[PDB]
Parts: sequence; structure tokens; C-alpha cells
Amino acid sequence: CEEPPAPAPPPAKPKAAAAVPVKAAPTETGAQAAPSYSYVYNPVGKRDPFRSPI
Amino acid sequence: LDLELADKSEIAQNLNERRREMDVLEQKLSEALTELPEQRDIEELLAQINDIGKKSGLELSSVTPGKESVGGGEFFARIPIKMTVSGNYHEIALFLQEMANMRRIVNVNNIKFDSAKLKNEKVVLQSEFQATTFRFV
Amino acid sequence: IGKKSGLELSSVTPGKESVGGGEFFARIPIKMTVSGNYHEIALFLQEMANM
Amino acid sequence: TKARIAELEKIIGEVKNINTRKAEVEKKLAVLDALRKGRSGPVRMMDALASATPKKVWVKTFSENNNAVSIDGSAVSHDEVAEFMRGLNGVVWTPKGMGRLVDRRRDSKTARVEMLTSDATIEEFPEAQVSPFFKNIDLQTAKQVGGAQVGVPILVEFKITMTSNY
Amino acid sequence: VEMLTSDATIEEFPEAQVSPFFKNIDLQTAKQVGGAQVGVPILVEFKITMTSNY
Amino acid sequence: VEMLTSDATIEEFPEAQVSPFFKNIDLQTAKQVGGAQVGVPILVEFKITMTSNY
Repeated sequence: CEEPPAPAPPPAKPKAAAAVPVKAAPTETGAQAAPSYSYVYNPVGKRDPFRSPI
Repeated sequence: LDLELADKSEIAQNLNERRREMDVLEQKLSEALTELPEQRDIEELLAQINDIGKKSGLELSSVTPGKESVGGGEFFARIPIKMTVSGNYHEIALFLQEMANMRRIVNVNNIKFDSAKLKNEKVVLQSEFQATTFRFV
Repeated sequence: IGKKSGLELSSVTPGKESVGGGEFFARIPIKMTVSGNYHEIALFLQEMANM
Repeated sequence: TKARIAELEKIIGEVKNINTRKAEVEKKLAVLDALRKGRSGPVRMMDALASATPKKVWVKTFSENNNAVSIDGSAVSHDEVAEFMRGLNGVVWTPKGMGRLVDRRRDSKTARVEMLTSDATIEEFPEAQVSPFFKNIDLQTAKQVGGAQVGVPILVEFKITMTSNY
Repeated sequence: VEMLTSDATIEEFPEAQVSPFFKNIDLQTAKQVGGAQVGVPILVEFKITMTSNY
Repeated sequence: VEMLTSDATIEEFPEAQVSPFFKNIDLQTAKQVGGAQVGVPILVEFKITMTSNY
């Protein structure tokens, strides 16, 4: 077995240890978006109508 | 071991940033082919459509899925969803803009709406929006 | 602030973020719909403007 | 070690497979959003005129009665019809009166686009407003007409009735 | 062809639309006629009534 | 300016007062008119009816 901590070099858990931290997964997953936004809008208006009809 | 554990978190975070954006553009154009589950991304789409409908004040009278468009792409089967909600013009523009600001793949396209009251005695607009997500083949 | 002003909040409706409303910020507008007395709506407004 | 290193070669294989397809997507799409403007175009606004000033390729019918105007139109989407409807007014309409002009629209006897709902007589309560000169009763109808293989409109056909001011 | 339902007078409310010029009332009927050993149609016989625009 | 609510005949009970000479019935309406790309008002259009004193 391994004891309270193990023996002393530490033993061996730099390799168990290191190629753990962690599982990894790595869970290459669950990201989030800013999305993006569109822009508005082209006029100046023109008259024919509606000046005469009001 | 300990450096590899750094690589795992780095690349998992890069995966999350993918999903976050590669999905979103799977709505814009659409995106890759797929790894896709999207089996774990359709019922959440229906649920979030219901939520944005509720917070916009609309009565969701009917949500109807579609058939996948077997000839709608070589790298993707498009599933369309036809949504049917009723309320005010401000509230349906709201519902639409919220679905168009979502983090998921609901590309709304052909829209319609009309006055649902026969006699026309109170203001009310039944609205039917078509919005689709693109699963893989 | 609507309740302590005595107004009935008939509807609060969020908006869409204004994707073209700024380079450094997305503006989310909120349209609020409350009913009551003129004194009470001026009150509601001034309280939201002192928040 | 050899387990999780393999895990990571796979997860980064994903992240790259990922990152290269995204750049083709943004681009293909930007093309698609230019093209949707290229199908709204031949129907919408800038595209037949002759100075880009409105109304342009535009809105359809106009008919007045010196108290209200019952218009008939077409817009780009849920957006420019929203810009147009905002520029006027928004109303809770209630007791509508039925008149012989409605049936003349059902009869086709008064020439119009019977995509349209009818009517032009009611009592209006303001919801929102922008033009102090215009009391729009409501966006009476709106239907996005797609077209066919012979050609597009794709735009949103609509109908509005509005009593002005004066 | 009294495969067909009848009628041509009613009051219509829009559900969906594509032709701004056409108000179809409904696909009044549709029946897939198979045929016999003397010959086929196999197609779907149908009936529609539609008030145009103008 | 049929931005305006109508009317000018009713029965009034005082809530608050400042001019002993004026009995305002109510701020009959008020709508902030924004304008367009051709120009602003941005102000709040309104309508009031008031019976004076004397």
C-alpha cells in the first residue's frame, strides 16, 4: 500500500502525481458566447406625399 | 504528470470556448460537419424557447418540430421548428430578438403574424415564426 | 420601488441587447409598464433615477 | 502519464479540428448575409432607384379618406417594419365597426392585395407613440412572402391603418 | 369529380401564407387513388378553393 | 394635434393644489416624441384641460 504520506522521495507520485492533476478529462466543452450584434439603419425620408395629403 | 495536467485544463477550456462559438455560428451559416451530440441540445432549445416566450409575456399556443432536411445539406441535417405564440407586437418582436440573441442554434427565418380575434374587439396578434437548428447527417 | 410607490406593475418586459449600440458594451433595454396616479408615476421614475 | 497525455493529444486534436472550421464558417456566412441582402435587394429599397430615397421598391398601396389612411405595404423583415411601426404609433384598439367597404374588399370590388386584413373603423387607446402627428391603429397584418423558383420577394408583406393629425 | 368535398363560401383567418396574392381557404380534400389491375394512378387526388387578390 | 386625448366636460375632486386660481382636471395625456433621422423633438408632448377661477 501507500502510507499516511507514502515513504520519502516522495516516492514515485511525481509521475502518478503529475500525469494525474487530474483525470484531466480534459472536458473540452462547455463554452459561452458574447454572440455578436447587427447595426441600424439607413434613412433620411423623402416627400411627395405626405405633405399634400395632410 | 503535472505538466500534462496543465495541458488538460488548457485544452478543456479551449473546447468550451469552441462549443460557445462554433455552435453559435452553426446558427449563423452553420458550421462544421459535427462531432455533435445535439441529442443533448434540442430539448434545451425547446425549453429555452418556452422560457424566452414566458418572460416576453406570450402564450405559447403550439411548438411543432419538423423533419430533418435530408437534402438540405451534405454535412448537416436541418431540423426546423415552427413556433406559435400570441400576444402584443412589442412582445413578439421581443420574443424574436431574444431567440436571435440566444447562445444556441435557432436561426429564425420566415415570420408571420395576424390578428387572432374574429370580430376584432381587442388587440391580439397570433404569431408563427419558423426557426431551425442544424444537426449532422 | 413600484410597490412602495403604490403602482400596479402590469408588465415588465426585457429587451434585446443592442449589438450595434456600442463597441465596449451591449445595452439591454427594459420596458416597464405600471399604472397609478401622476404623483405616483413621477415618484416611481424619480426613485428609479435615484437608484 | 501516458494515459492523460493521450487524452490531451485527443482533446487538442479536437480544438484544432475546431479552430480551422470556424474561420471558414464566419466567411461562408458573411457571404450568406450578403446574399440574403442580395435577395431582399431586388424587392426591398435601394435597388431600383435612382437615388436611395424612400419610398423605394418599397410599400404597395395608399388610400385615404381625409380622416385616416389605410395603407398596404412590404418591408425587409421583422426589423424595418418594426422601425416603420415604431416611427408612428402603437395602440390598444377595441370596439370595431363593420362597414360596407370591408365586404367590398372581400368582394374584390375595391381593387386591393387581399393578403391584407380589412377594416378602417374603430376606437383606439395609445400604448406607445413616436410621431405626435400620427395615431396608428395597429400593424393590421404581416406575412413574409417567400416566392418561388421563378423569383423572390422574401420580404414581409404588411398592412397598417393610421389616422394622422389635424 | 365527386371524390371532392363541396362548398365555396366561408370566412377565412390566415394561419400561414406564401403568395401575397392568394388566400387559399384550405386543402378541402385529398385521397390517394391507387387504381386496379387495369392500370394505375397511385397519385393523391385533391381539392382546393382559393380566393386570389385584386 | 390628435396625439391628444379628447374631452372637456366632467366633475372634479381636488387631490393637490398650488394655484388657488386654477382647477386643472388632469394631465390628460403625455407622450415623449423622439423624432427621426430628419430631426428631433425628443420632448414630451402633452395635453391638459383646466377650468380657471372667477
